[PDB]
Amino acid sequence: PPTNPPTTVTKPAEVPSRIWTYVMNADNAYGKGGDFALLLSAVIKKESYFGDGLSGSPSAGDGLMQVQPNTRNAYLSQFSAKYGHAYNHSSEQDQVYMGSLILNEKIVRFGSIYSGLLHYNGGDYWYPGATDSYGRPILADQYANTVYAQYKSYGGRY
Repeated sequence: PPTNPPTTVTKPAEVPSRIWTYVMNADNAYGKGGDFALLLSAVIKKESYFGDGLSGSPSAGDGLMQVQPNTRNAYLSQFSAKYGHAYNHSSEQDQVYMGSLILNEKIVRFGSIYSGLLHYNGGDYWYPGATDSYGRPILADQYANTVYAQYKSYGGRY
């Protein structure tokens, strides 16, 4: 279906339309021409399953991009400065805005998509065999591999 303008990135079929709108808004905030939306779609698929994959997880309450309470707290002032309003955890749009701010930070700071993803999953000090607060194995390398491949499969250009 032809768009005005022609550059409009097409939603992957498997990405729910509510999620697409969240990630497009985030993409707009970072001027990424729709490419970041594709990356964010891949991340959200892995983290939650667009919200469907959280039931029974001990970190279910962390929402769509699985930002831990202490991390959300650390980034409150920066979120407000970037987006113009206080972070509201009950808002799925905000959850995505917060996660995407953190992910953008990692990508910019470490200099690549792959490192952004690895560090988004494991933090800045990840090692093989590392463990999160709940005692779950953090497979940061596999995460980066999976999510990057998914981003590419979605038609990511970088």
